[PDB]
Amino acid sequence: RGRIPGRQWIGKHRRPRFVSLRAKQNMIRRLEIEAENHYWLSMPYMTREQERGHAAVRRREAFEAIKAAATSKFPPHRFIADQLDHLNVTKKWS
Amino acid sequence: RQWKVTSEDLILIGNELDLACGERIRLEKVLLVGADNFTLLGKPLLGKDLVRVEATVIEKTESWPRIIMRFRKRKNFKKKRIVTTPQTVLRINSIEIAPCL
Amino acid sequence: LTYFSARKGKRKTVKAVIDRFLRLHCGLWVRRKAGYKKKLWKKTPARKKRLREFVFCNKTQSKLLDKMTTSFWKRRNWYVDDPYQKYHDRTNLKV
Amino acid sequence: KFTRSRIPEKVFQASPEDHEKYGGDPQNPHKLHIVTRIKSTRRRPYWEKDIIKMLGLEKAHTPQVHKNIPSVNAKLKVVKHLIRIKPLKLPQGLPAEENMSNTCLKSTGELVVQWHLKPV
Amino acid sequence: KVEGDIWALQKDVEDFLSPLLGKTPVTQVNEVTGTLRIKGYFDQELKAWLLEKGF
Amino acid sequence: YKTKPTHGIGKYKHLIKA
Amino acid sequence: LRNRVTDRYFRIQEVLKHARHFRGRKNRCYRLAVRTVIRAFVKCTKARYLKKKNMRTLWINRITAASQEHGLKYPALIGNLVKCQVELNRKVLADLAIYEPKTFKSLAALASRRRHEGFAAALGDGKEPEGIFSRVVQYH
Amino acid sequence: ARALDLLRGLPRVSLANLKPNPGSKKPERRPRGRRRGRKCG
Amino acid sequence: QEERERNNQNPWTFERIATANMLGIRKVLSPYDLTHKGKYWGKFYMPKRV
RNA sequence: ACCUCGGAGCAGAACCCAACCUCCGAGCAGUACAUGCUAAGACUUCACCAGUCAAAGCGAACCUCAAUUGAUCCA
RNA sequence: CCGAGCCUGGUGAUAGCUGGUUGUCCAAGAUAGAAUCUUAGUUCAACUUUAAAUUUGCCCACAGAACCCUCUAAAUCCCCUU
RNA sequence: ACCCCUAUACCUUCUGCAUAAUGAAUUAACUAGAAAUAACUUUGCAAGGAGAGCCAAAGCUAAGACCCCCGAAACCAGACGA
Ligand SMILES: [Mg+2]
Ligand SMILES: [Mg+2]
Ligand SMILES: [Mg+2]
Ligand SMILES: [Mg+2]
Ligand SMILES: [Mg+2]
Ligand SMILES: [Mg+2]
Ligand SMILES: [Mg+2]
Ligand SMILES: [Mg+2]
Ligand SMILES: [Mg+2]
Ligand SMILES: [Mg+2]
Ligand SMILES: [Mg+2]
Ligand SMILES: [Mg+2]
Ligand SMILES: [Mg+2]
Ligand SMILES: [Mg+2]
Ligand SMILES: [Mg+2]
Ligand SMILES: [Mg+2]
Repeated sequence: RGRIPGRQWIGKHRRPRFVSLRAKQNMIRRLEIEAENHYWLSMPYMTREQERGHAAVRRREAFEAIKAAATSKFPPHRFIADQLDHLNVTKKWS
Repeated sequence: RQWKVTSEDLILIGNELDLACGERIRLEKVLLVGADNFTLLGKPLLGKDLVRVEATVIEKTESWPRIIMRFRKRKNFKKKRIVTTPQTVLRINSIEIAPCL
Repeated sequence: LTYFSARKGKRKTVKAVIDRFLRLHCGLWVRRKAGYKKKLWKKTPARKKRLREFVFCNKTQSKLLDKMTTSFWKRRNWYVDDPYQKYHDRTNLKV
Repeated sequence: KFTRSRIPEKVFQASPEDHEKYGGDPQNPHKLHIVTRIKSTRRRPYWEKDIIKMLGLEKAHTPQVHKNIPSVNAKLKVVKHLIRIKPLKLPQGLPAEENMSNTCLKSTGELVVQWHLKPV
Repeated sequence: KVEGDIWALQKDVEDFLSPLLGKTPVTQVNEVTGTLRIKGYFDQELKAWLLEKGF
Repeated sequence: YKTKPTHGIGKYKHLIKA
Repeated sequence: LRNRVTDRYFRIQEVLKHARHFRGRKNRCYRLAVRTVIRAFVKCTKARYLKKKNMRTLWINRITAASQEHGLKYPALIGNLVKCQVELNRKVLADLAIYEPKTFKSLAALASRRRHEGFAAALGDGKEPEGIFSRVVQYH
Repeated sequence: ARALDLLRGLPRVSLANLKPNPGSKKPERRPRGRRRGRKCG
Repeated sequence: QEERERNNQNPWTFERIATANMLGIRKVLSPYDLTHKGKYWGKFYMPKRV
């Protein structure tokens, strides 16, 4: 008898939903966290002119390491030991 | 895990312990010890001098095979694993209490 | 394109490609502009000058033409007075 | 159309009432943030996902220490609704070389320099 | 066509080409087929170097 | 540009009513 | 017929040995047995989450029963046991409720004492003793 | 050379001991199985 | 309306949340909501909405 | 009813953006005959094909317009 | 079983259309468009995969991107630090 | 054993199928990825390689690795039929 037109939660006529106490309290506590975040993002420490180049050396070194890893690429070494010890497959009593 | 142990019984723990079979071990981290007519609680652990629980390693084994099957319909999606986790059996030998209360 | 011929079992070549394009030994294909000799009375001198040019082809077009031609057309030729002799090799190209 | 949102700078200007509500001192502000992801980047835009990846908050509820400088502050302002920001406070000094091994973040933000496991 | 131990040759080649490159050269050693592969073009330098060593 | 302080500097048809 | 399959029986048995306890034609016919065994193994893999959840629900029900026997409520008991720094989980709490009723009565009495101390604290802001089974132990 | 000294041990080379160089024999891909079947690329 | 606006007792305002993008609410809101302040919904106006 | 090309809106402030969506147009015209020749560097209608701008130089005096259009083969 | 008999052969006719396409395990992986007797397809872009070489990629700040009527919005481009 | 709790067969096709969309009674057996150009890897030799021919401003030679199955209504030739 209580019939909603097709696909309850989409369309022109939808099944109504209402907000409980849970949802309001959850929203309020997340808003409180956000407000405290706003507070703590309000007092910087280096005013954007004092941070001009304080990490440039370290970032350059990091990218140099990245490039060294990217360019140190080559086929691995090949040894006589593996080719010769494949002969151990037929090692009988000795 | 928390185990309700007494003397003489067995406990199965689901990993290796790097101990030989027959090795005796002191089980620290005792948070409750109760006898008839009284009980002692820790906050959250009881003192080292108060309680002393001993356990011997009795069996090092693996579990029975556990099947891990993944399936999704109409997607040709089917995977299967078999796992056997390590296991150790501990026999609790004694639970002593000292007058240092 | 007759990957296998009914007579020799060999790959064949499309002769339209040979009639329209020139292949340098480096791997580059040279073509002529479309419409470079059609209705020059409605075209400006700059447009006609850029239409008279011999231009290079895409990477995609080059691979397509390499597939459409046989390896005979990719060999190193040593003609007597080739006007494209100096273009058969690449210089100062890095990776 | 849904776009990125630019926040007016009047939002990030604390009042004395805010300085009373929270323990921050507008003079000598804190050097380092502790940032913790407390909200998934699913159903969020790709730029927020990328910013979380750059900040290194891919794992939720895992604290990460960052500078209190304007560039990283703008980075955090982009995704401020997915994270928690607290000051990093040092009751003792900075960790030394011989005390670097025995330390603990010790939530409430107090990076303690000595970490025993005995009651006081 | 290396013959004998090839690790000494690798050491010598690295010591020779490190000043020229500013870094140690990237190298692969093949003992079973006694060859030495080096990343980059150093054919003339290595030819002159081996001629000076007298090979 | 329209977001810049110097927006509308090339405005002249408000001067010439003709 | 170069190299046709010889040991198909052993693969059929590999699938069929997990269907012996089924009912119907799916305990003997491979075409249906394979589908039903696939579903059974998927159920076996997915049942671990439900086993954990259901065992925790059983512990909660048993603890609620015991606490109501002592006149307490489950949230009050759990919260005040946490506040007394006694960290016993639902499993051992139900274990004690079944097998150590004296210990469980002592635990419920301690939780009720802590709850009353919390009420007195909310009334008087400490002033003086802030309770005795309060006063958490500090660690460093 | 050390290689023939190594071979002085190393039970004799026969037709039961041979093996190609790794990388020379790329493995064939067949359209059987879940990954390489059901549409076969 | 002004008196209701100033003596409103809860600390959470549609204007504040929408303008600060609190909780990322702009993914649900509209660009017009920054000026409509939650008081307007389509062609409907709520005079009690504050 | 339409099929190609251009201008405006939709598509408000880099670019792009549909509709058997809303409106305008085009399939030319006019003037020199260096509307000669070459040649850096660029743009580009989301591919290609097509299309667009242009320094320097050699010569010689001391270009409007928005679209105004048609590949190959072949003749 | 005749809008044009039946049989054999060409013939394994052809099918942008439907159906089907068989061991285990792991990994990366969801696309702006243009043209086309073309929109049930394909080619080039785009995205995606592998292997190589090298150095910058993303996020971004000041300054900066005609007008004209009447507003001119959420934003965008460019972009060092980080 | 059941009773308790959890759980909307599979394949294909699709934006999306428990779908009341396809297919499947069931068992046994049979039944569906064929190769080039150019690349990649691994050897040999090396300004040369290749057992004539061919390629070559490090190349050449050799190997490995790689592109399915069933189905029309049709058309034509020659026989056979009142
Ligand atoms: Mg319905
Ligand atoms: Mg199948
Ligand atoms: Mg373009
Ligand atoms: Mg000029
Ligand atoms: Mg067919
Ligand atoms: Mg179908
Ligand atoms: Mg994956
Ligand atoms: Mg079609
Ligand atoms: Mg449908
Ligand atoms: Mg469904
Ligand atoms: Mg069905
Ligand atoms: Mg159908
Ligand atoms: Mg049927
Ligand atoms: Mg036909
Ligand atoms: Mg006919
Ligand atoms: Mg008759």
